[PDB]
Parts: sequence; structure tokens; C-alpha cells
Amino acid sequence: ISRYAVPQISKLSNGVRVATIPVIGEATTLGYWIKSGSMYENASNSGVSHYLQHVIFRGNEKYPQRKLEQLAEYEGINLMASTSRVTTNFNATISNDKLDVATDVLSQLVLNPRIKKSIVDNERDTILAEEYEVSQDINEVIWDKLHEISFKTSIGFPILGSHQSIQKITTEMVQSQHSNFFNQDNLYFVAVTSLPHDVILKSVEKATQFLKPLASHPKLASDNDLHVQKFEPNQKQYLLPQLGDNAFVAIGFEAPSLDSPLYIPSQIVKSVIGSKEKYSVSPLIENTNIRTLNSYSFPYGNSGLTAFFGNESINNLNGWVNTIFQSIGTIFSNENIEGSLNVGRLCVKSQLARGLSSTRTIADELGNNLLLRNEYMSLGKWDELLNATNINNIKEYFDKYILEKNASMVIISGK
Amino acid sequence: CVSSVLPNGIHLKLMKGPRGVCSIGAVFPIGSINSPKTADTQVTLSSKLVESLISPKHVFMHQVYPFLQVNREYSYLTLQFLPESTTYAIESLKRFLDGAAPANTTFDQQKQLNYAAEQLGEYNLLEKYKDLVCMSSFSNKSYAHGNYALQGEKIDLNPQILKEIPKCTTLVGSIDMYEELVKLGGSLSPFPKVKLHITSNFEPNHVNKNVKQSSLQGSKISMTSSLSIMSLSWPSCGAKSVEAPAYAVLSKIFGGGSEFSSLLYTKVVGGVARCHQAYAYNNFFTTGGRFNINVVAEDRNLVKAAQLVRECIHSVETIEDKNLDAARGLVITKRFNEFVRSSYLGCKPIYSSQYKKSIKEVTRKAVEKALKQTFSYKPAVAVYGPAVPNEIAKVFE
Ligand SMILES: [Zn+2]
Repeated sequence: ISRYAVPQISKLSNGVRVATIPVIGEATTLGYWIKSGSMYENASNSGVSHYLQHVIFRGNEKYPQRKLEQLAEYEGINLMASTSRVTTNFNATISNDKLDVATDVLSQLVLNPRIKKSIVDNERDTILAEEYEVSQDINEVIWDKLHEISFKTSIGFPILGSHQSIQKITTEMVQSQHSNFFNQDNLYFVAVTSLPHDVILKSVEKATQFLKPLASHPKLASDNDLHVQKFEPNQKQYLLPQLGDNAFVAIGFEAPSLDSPLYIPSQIVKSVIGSKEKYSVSPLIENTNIRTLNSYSFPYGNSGLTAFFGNESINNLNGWVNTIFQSIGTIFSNENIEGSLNVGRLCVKSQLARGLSSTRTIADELGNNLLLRNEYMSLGKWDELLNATNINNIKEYFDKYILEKNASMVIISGK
Repeated sequence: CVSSVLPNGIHLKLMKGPRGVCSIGAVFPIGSINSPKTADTQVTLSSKLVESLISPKHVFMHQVYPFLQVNREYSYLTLQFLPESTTYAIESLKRFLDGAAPANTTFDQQKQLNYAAEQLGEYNLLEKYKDLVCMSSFSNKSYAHGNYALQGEKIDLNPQILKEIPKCTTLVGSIDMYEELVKLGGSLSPFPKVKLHITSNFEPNHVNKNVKQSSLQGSKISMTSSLSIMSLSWPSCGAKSVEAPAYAVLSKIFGGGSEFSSLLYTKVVGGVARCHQAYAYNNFFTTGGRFNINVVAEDRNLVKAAQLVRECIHSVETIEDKNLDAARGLVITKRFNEFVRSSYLGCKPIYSSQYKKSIKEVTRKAVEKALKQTFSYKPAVAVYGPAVPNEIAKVFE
């Protein structure tokens, strides 16, 4: 657990910023958080951000693939990476003693790769495999289809890329993306730890002694305004007979940008509809027997998407949609707005205070916060804003974003 | 851990650790075996549960996270919540323990869900491995009673066990839930029943659950529903026994993996084309253990794969010093659920420092002993699918 804390940031003279937030315990999650992802790609390079992520973890100069495997098994250094539409990270969660080895492996691979035509080509099949796997989670499929028809712009690309695109990725492209996106000025070193801010700063200094400062700062290729998104609501239906007597359905609306006064309101609204689990469904859902429901709302640069999805039998499909539309409606009703605000607010508090005793979770928010925000936002000061959120705020969100808007919709059916 | 014995004889096990999320629950020696058939216990406790939380709307509105694990010999319930929801959390748990039978409408809805368990993602490959081990490796044939009904057979509410729960409940929770749980335990019967339950003895039976798997499972078009599962089971040791750290080490020596690196990965998944995965587990019971190796391959390839597991067994004799230690390394990692699971069994928790010590504190000596005594048994052989189990069996002589 943390304590409504605030991070300490020092910049090394080579321009790497070390950001640490104080934690309790013998746990430490640490790594590189990079503003690189599919939002920043075009038709010609789609998937390169994810592709590069993979290559990075396939060894460089000082730590090739074999030396990495030994470190996994024998040395207790286990390396995780992920590429979203908006960010990339490479991290390890460790025992406080492995600090020096870990900062070195992580800096070496992220900031000092050796991107060969051989590593690139070998890796291709391992990525196409990931693509086919993920194509069999229809939740992932529908999530992607919804983005694709909502956004003619880059947010509609799948993170991995189209099959076509995963095919045509050159070494020059992978190289280029590292050159333009993996520099000191487009990233943070993040540690969630009990060790003082200086033990991490000294250790990173050691790990990145090979890295020379940046000469100049050409406008960052990750800058939101180079990748303006346009939401346009669309409807599109697909077949997948293999599914049988099942259909999957997604409903989407444009969402506020991260910095919008209506961001929180939107998060409260999404949350009050929320998810259906075994024992738990929203009070706004009239038909509690609906098979499954998921709700997400994510910011993407100037834009964002709020999405509601589930599967049902062909027979119950149309019903599911009316259920969801009804539930959304009910929130705006004067008889229910106040209760919808409180329950939604509780949810958001619940969600966050649930990832405060995992240091992987703390690091991921700290990374994203620093990479994505005008300036940093703390749990406690977030909680103030959540509690200050009123009935008028919810209404104002409903006005710009829900009331009289066409929805994006995707159906994937067995008929 | 903080262990009390209440004024009325009820035990209370409290979890140590930093505040933020509240945990309460109950663990008791009633499992799937204490009802005449598969899913009887599972659907019964479920029914009681859903009723005890009043509605799903109540669970949601209070942001309460309930979890119900029904095993062969025992079960536990855990609620998780933020402190502002204490009242409802406790009251709901109190209702779960009050011994009243649930309404039949509730029970019917709950069996519907149970029949649909594979389709909804509730009956994954893990839950299948268990079943296979449990319907194959026990002398008592009532260990075959699982949590998930076959499309054919019936499910029946079992009232007896609901009256029985309060009579053998240990309460569990986070340390900040002391006074709330002491009050709760107080309202229960003095004094807990004690029953001698020992795990049933090993028997190398050869069985099939030759049943069709649903194409869609949760939200995935399953990549494995057309493949078969082979479960090979041998005896190990109870949760408590001094051998358990070496046995855990031994499981990781074997290891496993898929595609979409240890012995089962390199020898068994690499060795068999169209074998999705293989894994080894050391599974514990009230007084025993089942060491099991699980292979998900095409039905025609199981006998091949069985031979490759025998090669795997033989390779453990001459294991290099590196991996006798790398498997010590692979035993490093829902924190409350492990607290409850360990608490019932009497073992040290997987997260605790004492346990991670025990791992280093066993060498080749105690590993070899463990390998020796386990594989000197003919294996139990179960198949999810048509493959003839005796064919796989002949592989081991
Ligand atoms: Zn990947």
C-alpha cells in the first residue's frame, strides 16, 4: 500500500528522468515508461510500436537471448512488457537487492538495442501467432471492430496491425521507430519502492553511463496534435458461424480527453453501468438475466471511446441492446441521477483503492500519469475531484456526449 | 496470521498486512464429496450465497467482491469490500451461515448457470485437470463428484450441509475486521463439531470422461475443445508434511507450457506436434496429495505423449545442479484467498517468507526421495475424450 503520496523526480545529466514514489515492503516495480503506441502510427507503419517492443526483448549487444534466459531462471529478474494504443512499458518487479542488475538489463535493452534484419524476421511468426490467438478472443475482436468503424484515424488501427501490415514491416521501420520514440525526452524511468530516491538515481546513473545527452529536442513524434483523432459513429455487422447460437455486440460513444472537466463524470457514468459478474449487476439494469456485460471508457489524445459490450444468444441479442440503452437513459432521469452519481463515484473509488497494494499497478499508473498529463495527479487530490463531482457535472457530460448522439455499433453473429 | 479461539469455541484466523481492502469469510470441511452427486454441493452453496447477498443489485451498490471455492473435501467463502460496506458484508455473511434452505426458484436459476458452466467460461482446463485426477486417483468413488454437472445428469439441493456449515466454520478476515468477526462468531453455536476426515487412499484407476466440449467458452472460440486431456496422477504428501517444499520443487522441475523452459515444455510440447500444452501440479488434500501431469494433445497422440513423460521421469534422476536450483527459482510469485486456503490445510502460505525459505532449505536429497516414492506407483490415468486409458497405462511397466 501507498499513502496518498507524491513522486520524487530527478533528471540525470544524460536527460533520463528518474521518478520514484515511496512504498512499504520488500517489493519494487521499476522500469521504462515510453510514449510509443499505435495512436502514433500511420497506414504505412501500423503495428511497428508493438513489433519493436518484441524485438527489444529479443536481446542486444551486452544481453543476448541466452543471457536473458539465465537471468529469468537463476537470478529472479522477470521482464514484462506491453504496448497499448497510447503507451509502451518494459519493467521488472523485484526483490530490493537485484536493483543494479535490473536497472542495467532494462536500460541496456530499451535504450541500447541491436536491431538486426535476423532478429526482426525470426520474430515475425511469433507476432502473427499472437495475432491469431487474440483473434479468437471475440471480446478483443469486437473491441477492435468498434475502434475501426469509429475512427478513420489511427485509433482505429489494431495495436498489432492488420495481417497485411504485420507482413510488410521492415527492419528500417523497426529501427526508425526506436530512433524517433525511444529517446530520453519521450520517456520516464519509474520506481515504486521503499529504497530512497537517491539509491535509484545512483543505480540508473550507473546503468545508463553509455548514453549520451540529446543535442536538440525535435518536436516529439508522440505529440497528440500530430495525431488528431476523429470519431464518427458507425454501424457494422459481421458473421462468425463457428460461434453457433451466439452473437457479440458492442456500443460506442466518443469520450472526453484525459484533461477534460468531463473526464471524471464520464468515468462515473461508465462505472455505474459497469460490469456483470457472477454475483453483481448494476441497479440500472432492468433485466438482470442478461448473459454478460462489460463497460470501458478510455481517453485517446483529443478524443476517447466509451464502450459497452457482451454476448447473448441470437434470440436475446436485440433485447441486450435495449437493456443497455435503457440503463444509460435511466442515469439522466431526475429520480435517479443522484443515486447514479453516488454509486458510480463509489465504484471509481473501489476500482482505484484495489490497485494500491500491487506495486506493478502503482508503477503503471505512475508511468501513464507522467507520460500523459500536463502535470502529475495524486490519489488524494483525485479523490477530492471525485467527491467534488456533482449532479450538474453528470448532466453536462450527458449533454456533450450522450444526448442526441448516434452510437457506433458492431454485431458479430452466428446467423 | 492472528489465531483466536472465541468464547464459544469458534476459531478465527486474521490476515496480517497493510489496510485498504477489507476481507471476511468462512472455511469449512464440506466439499463436493459430501453430497451424493457432481454439482450438488456447488449449486447448493451458490444458491445460499446469492440469497445471502439479497440481490446482485445489492452486491453492486456496495461494491462487494464475493468468491466461493468448493473443493472435494472442503469449501470457503470470501467477501471483499471497502470499509463503508462493512455492515452489508457482515450481515450477508451472517445470512450465509444461518442454516436456512434457499428458495427453489433460486436453486433452478443456479442450476441453469451450472449446466452452462463451460459455455460461460466457468469450467476451464484447470477445473478439468482436477476432475480427471479426482475421478481416477481415489479409492473412494465419491471423489468423482465435481462442481460442474454433465448435460445429462441431475442436480439436487442438499439442505443438511447448510445446517452443517455454522457447526464447523472457522472464520477468516483481514486484521482490521477483528471486532466485527468476533461479534459474528459469537452469534454462532458453541461449540464446533470435530469429525475425523482423512483423504481417501491412492488407486491407479483407468477412466474416461468422454464428453463433448463447447466450441465457445467464455468469450473465446477455444483452441483446445477438439483436443483431448490426459491426466496422469501419483500420490504425494499432505499439505503439512515436511516433504511439501521438495514436491513443489519437483513439480517445477517438470514445469510445462503452451505456445499460443522446463522438462514438459521442451520434451513433451516440443516432442508432440498438435499438443497445445502440458503442465505438472502438486495438488493437496485434507491429509494427502496428488502429483499430476496433464497433457492437452490430439487423442491419437496421448500414448506417444505418455512415453515422453516416462522419459521425463527418468531424466529427473540425472538432473543438473543448475535446474535443481532454477526450479527453486520458479517457486516465486487473491492474496487473501491463499491465506484462507493455506489456513485450512495448516501449511505456510505461498506468499510468506517462511515458505520461500523452505524452498531453498531442501536439496537433491529430499527431491530424489520424493521422486523415488512417488513414481514407484502405477499412475492413475484419466482421459477427457475417447482414448483407451489402459493403452496409456501400459507405457509405465
Ligand atoms: Zn506482443
